Amino acid sequence: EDKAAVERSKMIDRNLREDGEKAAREVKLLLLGAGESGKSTIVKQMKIIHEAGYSEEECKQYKAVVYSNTIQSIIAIIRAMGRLKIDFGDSARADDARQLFVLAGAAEEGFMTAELAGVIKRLWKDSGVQACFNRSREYQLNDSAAYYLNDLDRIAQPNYIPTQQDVLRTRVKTTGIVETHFTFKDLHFKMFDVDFEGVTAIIFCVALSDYDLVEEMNRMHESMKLFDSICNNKCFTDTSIILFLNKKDLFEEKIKKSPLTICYPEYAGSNTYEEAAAYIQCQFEDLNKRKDTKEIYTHFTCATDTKNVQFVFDAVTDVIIKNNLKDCGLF
Ligand SMILES: Nc1nc2c(ncn2[C@@H]2O[C@H](COP(=O)(O)OP(=O)(O)O)[C@@H](O)[C@H]2O)c(=O)[nH]1
Ligand SMILES: [Cl-]
Ligand SMILES: [Cl-]
Ligand SMILES: [Cl-]
Repeated sequence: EDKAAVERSKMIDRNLREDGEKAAREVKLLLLGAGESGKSTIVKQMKIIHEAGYSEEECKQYKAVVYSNTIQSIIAIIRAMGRLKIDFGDSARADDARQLFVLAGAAEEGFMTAELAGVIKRLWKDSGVQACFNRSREYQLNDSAAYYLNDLDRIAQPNYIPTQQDVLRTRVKTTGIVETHFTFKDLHFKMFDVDFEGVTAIIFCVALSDYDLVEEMNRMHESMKLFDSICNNKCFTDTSIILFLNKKDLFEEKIKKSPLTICYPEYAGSNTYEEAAAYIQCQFEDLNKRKDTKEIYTHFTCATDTKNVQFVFDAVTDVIIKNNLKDCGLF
């Protein structure tokens, strides 16, 4: 954005400070959205992209988290089979299912051995297990279940070291409000992941692939309600409201087989990625009560995709530079 460079070059407030050219222009960014919408993943991406990121030794720290998530995923599927009354493809997998629970049951924390890897591999290749997997909207299953289970052989190797993508795919139970700092285009970002005064911008995350998920309340509806409060809150009048319609990769896969009408019974468009995503975007943007005063800046994201997040965050920063710089202090 040549317009961004020009816009920021119009500022003169550094001149009022003795060492103004060395001062830090600060941007305060609130990262919001329902649980599992992708907030932590965006935080990790900011570290990877703008701060070098996740070194091998750092990645190693996530090994047992990867194991934990993998064990949780397969157990979720196996348990759901009993509830949905889905039989194993090969009755022999029943012994493996039992063994899964024996091994997870006796251990202290996530782990992986050859024996466990074999049990999980055989379960995951079984046709009943796959049929239950494909009905995951009917229970609660980690988004990254397939990612880890399909790569089990690599993850189970004795000298396994998690990759960045392995780390980005983890589900980690975070609580409270976490602040991270990073500098990009010479802006000093202060990012708060809320699981606020002077907020320059809000990035609001939505899991697109929640549309067909729940117990007796639709997860997308809840995200809408939450965006509604936020977008029209008086405190955020001058705040740039950025909307990340996230998990577009998972959404693209689901929409082929699971109709949007599950979420919006009135939807009468085609069940294609293009029409259904557009419709969701319109549903969210329509919650904006001040359409003549405030614009929503919407992006379709895959938060685990570093190149996608770098591209999007670049566009978001140019919007901030063009609209909000005058409200950003020097420190
Ligand atoms: N496939 C896919 N997985 C994602 C995406 N965004 C987040 N995830 C995964 O979804 C899970 C929940 O994301 P997380 O960042 O922890 O959500 P948070 O509760 O808002 O902090 C994690 O396992 C992430 O790796 C996405 O765009 N695509
Ligand atoms: Cl069973
Ligand atoms: Cl072993
Ligand atoms: Cl991209």
